[PDB]
Amino acid sequence: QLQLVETGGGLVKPGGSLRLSCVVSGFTFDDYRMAWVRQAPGKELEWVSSIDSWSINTYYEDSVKGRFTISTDNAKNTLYLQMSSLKPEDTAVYYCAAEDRLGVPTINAHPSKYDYNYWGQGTQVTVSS
Amino acid sequence: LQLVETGGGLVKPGGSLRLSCVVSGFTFDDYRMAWVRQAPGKELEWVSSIDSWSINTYYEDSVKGRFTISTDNAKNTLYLQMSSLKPEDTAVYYCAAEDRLGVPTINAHPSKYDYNYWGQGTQVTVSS
Amino acid sequence: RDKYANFTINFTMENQIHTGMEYDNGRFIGVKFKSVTFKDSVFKECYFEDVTSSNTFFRNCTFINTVFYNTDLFEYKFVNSRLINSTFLHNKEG
Amino acid sequence: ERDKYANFTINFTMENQIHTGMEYDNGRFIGVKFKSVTFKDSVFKECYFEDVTSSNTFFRNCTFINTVFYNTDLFEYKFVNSRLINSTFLHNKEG
Amino acid sequence: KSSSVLNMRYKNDKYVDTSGYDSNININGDVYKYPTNKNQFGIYNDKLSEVNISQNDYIIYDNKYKNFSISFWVRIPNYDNKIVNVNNEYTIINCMRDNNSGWKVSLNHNEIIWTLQDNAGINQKLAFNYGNANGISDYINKWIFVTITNDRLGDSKLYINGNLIDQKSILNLGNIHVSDNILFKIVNCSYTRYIGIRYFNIFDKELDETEIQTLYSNEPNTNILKDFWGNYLLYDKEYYLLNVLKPNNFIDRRKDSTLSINNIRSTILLANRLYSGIKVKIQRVNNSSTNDNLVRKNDQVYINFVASKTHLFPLYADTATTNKEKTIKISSSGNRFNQVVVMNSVGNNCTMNFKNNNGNNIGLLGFKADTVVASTWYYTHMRDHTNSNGCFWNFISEEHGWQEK
Amino acid sequence: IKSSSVLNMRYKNDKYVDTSGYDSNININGDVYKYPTNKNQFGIYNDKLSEVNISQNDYIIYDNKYKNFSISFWVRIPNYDNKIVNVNNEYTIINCMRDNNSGWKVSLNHNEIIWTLQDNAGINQKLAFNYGNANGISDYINKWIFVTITNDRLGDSKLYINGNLIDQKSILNLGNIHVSDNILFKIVNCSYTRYIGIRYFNIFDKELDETEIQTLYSNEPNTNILKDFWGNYLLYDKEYYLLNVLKPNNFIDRRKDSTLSINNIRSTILLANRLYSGIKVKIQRVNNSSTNDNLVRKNDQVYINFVASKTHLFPLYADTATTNKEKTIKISSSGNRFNQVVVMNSVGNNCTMNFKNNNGNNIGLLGFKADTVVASTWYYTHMRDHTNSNGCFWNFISEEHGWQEK
Ligand SMILES: *[C@@H]1O[C@H](CO)[C@@H](O[C@@H]2O[C@H](CO)[C@@H](O)[C@H](O)[C@H]2NC(C)=O)[C@H](O)[C@H]1NC(C)=O
Ligand SMILES: *[C@@H]1O[C@H](CO)[C@@H](O[C@@H]2O[C@H](CO)[C@@H](O)[C@H](O)[C@H]2NC(C)=O)[C@H](O)[C@H]1NC(C)=O
Ligand SMILES: CC(=O)N[C@H]1[C@H]([C@H](O)[C@H](O)CO)O[C@](O)(C(=O)O)C[C@@H]1O
Ligand SMILES: CC(=O)N[C@H]1[C@H]([C@H](O)[C@H](O)CO)O[C@](O)(C(=O)O)C[C@@H]1O
Ligand SMILES: *[C@@H]1O[C@H](CO)[C@@H](O)[C@H](O)[C@H]1NC(C)=O
Ligand SMILES: *[C@@H]1O[C@H](CO)[C@@H](O)[C@H](O)[C@H]1NC(C)=O
Ligand SMILES: *[C@@H]1O[C@H](CO)[C@@H](O)[C@H](O)[C@H]1NC(C)=O
Ligand SMILES: *[C@@H]1O[C@H](CO)[C@@H](O)[C@H](O)[C@H]1NC(C)=O
Repeated sequence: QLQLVETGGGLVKPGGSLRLSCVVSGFTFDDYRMAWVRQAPGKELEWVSSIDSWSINTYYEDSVKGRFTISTDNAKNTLYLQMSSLKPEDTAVYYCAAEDRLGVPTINAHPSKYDYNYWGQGTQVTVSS
Repeated sequence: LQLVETGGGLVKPGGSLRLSCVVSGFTFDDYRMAWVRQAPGKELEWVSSIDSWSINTYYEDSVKGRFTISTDNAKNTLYLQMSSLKPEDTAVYYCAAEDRLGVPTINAHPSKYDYNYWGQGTQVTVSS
Repeated sequence: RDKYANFTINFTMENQIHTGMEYDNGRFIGVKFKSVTFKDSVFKECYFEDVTSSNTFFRNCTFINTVFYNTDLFEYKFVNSRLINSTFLHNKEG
Repeated sequence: ERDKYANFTINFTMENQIHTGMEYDNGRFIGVKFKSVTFKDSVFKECYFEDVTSSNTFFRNCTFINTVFYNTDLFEYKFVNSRLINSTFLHNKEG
Repeated sequence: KSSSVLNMRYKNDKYVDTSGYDSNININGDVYKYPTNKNQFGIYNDKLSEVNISQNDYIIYDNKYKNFSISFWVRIPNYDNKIVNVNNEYTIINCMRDNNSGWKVSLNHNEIIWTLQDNAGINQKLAFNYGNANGISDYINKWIFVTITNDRLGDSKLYINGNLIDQKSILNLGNIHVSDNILFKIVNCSYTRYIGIRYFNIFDKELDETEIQTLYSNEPNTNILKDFWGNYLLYDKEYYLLNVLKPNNFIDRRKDSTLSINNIRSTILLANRLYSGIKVKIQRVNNSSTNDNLVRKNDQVYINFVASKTHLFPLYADTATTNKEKTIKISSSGNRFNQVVVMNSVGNNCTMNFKNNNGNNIGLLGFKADTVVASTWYYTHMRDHTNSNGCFWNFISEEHGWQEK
Repeated sequence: IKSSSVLNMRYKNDKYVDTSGYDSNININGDVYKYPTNKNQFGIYNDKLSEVNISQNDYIIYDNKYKNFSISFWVRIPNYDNKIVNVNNEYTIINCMRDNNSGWKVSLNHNEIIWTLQDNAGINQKLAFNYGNANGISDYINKWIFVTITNDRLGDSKLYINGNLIDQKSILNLGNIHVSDNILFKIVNCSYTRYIGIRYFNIFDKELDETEIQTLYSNEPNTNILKDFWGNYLLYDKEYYLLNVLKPNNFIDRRKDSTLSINNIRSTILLANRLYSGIKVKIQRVNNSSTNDNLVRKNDQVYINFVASKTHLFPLYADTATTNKEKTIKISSSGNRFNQVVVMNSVGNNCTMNFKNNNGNNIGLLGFKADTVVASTWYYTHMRDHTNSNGCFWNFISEEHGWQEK
């Protein structure tokens, strides 16, 4: 029943705001650190943001900090990424990912598949005038 | 190569305690044994020493008569019988082992390197 | 008859017919078999891993204590062969 | 074509620096804390490191020859695409 | 002059008293001796198998007020958790006279019992029921440290593995006269079984928590690593792996040569399977014939994945990545990649430090997400972090004392 | 004495000559090694042509029945890995017997030195010394050993090792000995490839007494020059491992706080302790007057440098910033010597290092307390008669080919 499904990605004008939603099934957010990771057109994966929910802690890629805002809702078991002030280079496929909390809590900037327990399918986010 | 102390507690002026230090890894044949005190605020202060091979025990001027150092015939347990305890005695007490083959100096204010092995320490409190 | 032992093959084998061999503690890791045949051979305590095959067969062969891990060496590739204490693990089924 | 430096002793914090195409000969780094320092395309010949802590510090495409690292935290992940020839790590700052 | 009045130790093919009070120790029948540690002995009940200590008259307890303590380690297999499932108290250590005066160590289903009785028949019993394994058991088929202290003006205290778990007053007990003989013998067990005993000590004082914990820490050689059961860790022995932080998980191989940890253990009723996952073997780097098979602190070793009985592949840290943590990989080629492993321990938990031959640290064996990795993180988070125990491993040997089908 | 010397092999002017005055000829054939620091020491091998032949003068060739005579020399025998030499085979090193094997012979076996004396009739007599495998530290293996042999024709033949009598059989039954014209230093009939070191070969025409043998043992190597572990001359600008005489089973290691530990137990290959463990030091001249050579002498003022790597030396100094009487020895990472010097001195093969202030004040001999290498003045008044006296004595071990450990 383990699954992550992302929605909300689309095309918004530069300086816009989007709300990505990763609906997860099979696990609770108390047992797993959640993360948003972006993949550019042909470039290597780039970690965007992470959240520890058991204690509210958030982590943002230096560029992302202040603009985006990661959140969770054990309420509806849904992970959120509230985008805002979108810039052109934020155009990519945005996957949500779940990492076992009990493992080494490092945050690799350019992760591979083994950096997370579970990955999603990915929603496209294009930003062009 | 370990020392573990016990026997410390809380007492009144004039009481008595018996501190013991159990050793693992060596016997008292190759090491001189020592008690060293640390009272709050002051630096480490040597209390007593014993040579097992010989009948030579050493004390400091301030404790001679009230404190007695001892070893067993197994040569692996160190004792300090403390009597007529004064409030100035209140301190953490460590058992220590010096290599007998080294320079036989006894500094009153020793650092870590004055002895091969130090214990964990046991608290001795003299309270009214 | 011809005994080879304590060996490891990591390369492609193409268009070969090996007859009358006695492999002992052989290793076939990452091998791609293309039109290869083994006849009257003995595999003694051998090990296969990441082996893809095509037009490959083991005719009149005997396997003892051999492990096949992550292989496509399915049942039909063993013609008139004995498999003694030989195990297949995590086949390349899909 | 590397800028050479030799028989130098360094004993101070180094912050926010990129050193590219350098050749340190018989250099000493004693009691140095590295902070966001990157060595690129450099060669370390008969160099010495002692009591070194590092943060966000890397050695990318570097060569080390007859270099000793004593009491450092310069673990493996700090050496990217680098080759160590007869370079030894002794009494690391952990493990 | 020590507090130790009896210490049962091994020398030159028999057990002797090393205390100094010269009690005699005799073996009758078939008593098993552990090769790796001959201080440990096994007694059976399907044949003649006993150990008898003839106490020196000087140390035989016959007072009303003299404090005394007893210590030992016991190993109790269940075999299947079925044959042992019977409610019946059976003796393993007897120091009681004809009038049942003295003391007794007895067992029951997942239970250890201490009994102390005086000359008038007044007794007190302390017990510890560790029960059936719920996940991982810290007792079943493991070495358990038992300590009993007796203050004649207070309580009798029972410690397991250094922790006080039972106490009851013995103020109502008068003169206690123990037996002249201490008999190690499984008596009145309804099934066939064996029991392990080691490091039997009698002291003429009430041990405090510090002394008990010291015995617990130091009685097995701290320099030698332990296995899951609490025996010495051995070279060239097949072991399953257990991660202390992930007891309900086992390690499995992937087709890419990586090691996974996202495999849930099956249960037998409430008891995780131990004999699941990959097997490993520890190999000496620098081997002499003078060297034994014991794995010690700071030993440089190789960890080999066991593909089959006769096929071993070196496990290495795959450094060819941009990540700080490096995935552990099986080397199908046999190449060791100029790497070595340093062994160490904290208590019964083992650590494995992957290093380069040049002395460079790669990391302690742990996990990240679902993969076994080597990480330098652990170096600075060994104790007080939630994830600290991710670098602690147990080595599980498949043994007759723990069976699962 | 010298009145009794009828043959003395000494190095002079590019070769080996006889300084006795009886004019015996000495010839080198093939590849004979000459020790650079003491060219009186030479090494013969068996893998190529390598021998020394002494053609004795007609006057000194032994041809009597009643004339007492002595032979003296030093031999150095390496065991290498300690395995290759483990073979029961008596091989000869010094041959002074004619076609009919009349004369004398010095031969070697595994950890054994054998002396043989054979008469004209064919009657022989042998003495031997077996020093055995190293149990801890060996005083013989790969070291210079002083061999003396006295022969009283009306009594016993005695073999001395390092001035101490170890074997004496009688030679009364031997008649006339007509020794060879030649004394051949050559390794003959050895199972394995090896080399052997010889120095200070002397023949005397009397029975030397213990006093004369001890005079030779004491005076033959220069008493003014310090000795290393192997018994060679102690050198400047040479890397040495340390050995404490009182603690032979321990070696010195570096601590992160720049102190030196002595609580490290030496590993063992079989029984033998590892010699190539721990820190390395180098002795440096403080007054480099240039003209002076690399030999360390008594009362020399030196610096002791710790070797971090081949090209990275750091001063060792005494840390006088404490209230303790003894001062910890520390490594100076800055290169500061802290206004200190070291005075070298010696008792036999054992070396002393006195750390002193430049103002002339004593800081102390290099010793140990508890687990730390220190400088202490205590030794000054307890250098001979005390359980702990030998704590201030050190040996310098040079990593060489003749002692292999892996
Ligand atoms: C670093 O200093 C060393 C001395 O320790 C220099 O090596 C010397 O080089 C000069 C000139 O080439 C020679 O005359 C000396 O004999 C050398 N001394 C030794 C001990 O090797 C070295 O060259 C200096 N580094 C550079 C290249 O500037
Ligand atoms: C920096 O990178 C370049 C590119 O790999 C390296 O140059 C190669 O080095 C290897 C080993 O010396 C040689 O086989 C090739 O001939 C080199 N190729 C080129 C393009 O020159 C160089 O080694 C690296 N430098 C450092 C300091 O590590
Ligand atoms: C004390 C004890 O009873 N040891 C038993 C051992 C150990 O259980 C095993 O070797 C390692 O734990 O196994 C036996 O030899 C066996 O195979 O039947 C029985 C023996 O009695
Ligand atoms: C007497 C003698 O032959 N000495 C040898 C020396 C050492 O003096 C040796 O270790 C002594 O035991 O080493 C050599 O010079 C060398 O390896 O280059 C060969 C030389 O043959
Ligand atoms: C393979 O290796 C094993 C391990 O030593 C050896 O016993 C055997 O003889 C080898 N097989 C052959 C025939 O090469
Ligand atoms: C593949 O096999 C060959 C022959 O046994 C061997 O030389 C090579 O190292 C192996 N692996 C690699 C590195 O390709
Ligand atoms: C094969 O396995 C069986 C099953 O127990 C066993 O009896 C036998 O030892 C094995 N035979 C071979 C070929 O090794
Ligand atoms: C480097 O190491 C090699 C062997 O690994 C050794 O022979 C030599 O002393 C060292 N020097 C160089 C630069 O080769």
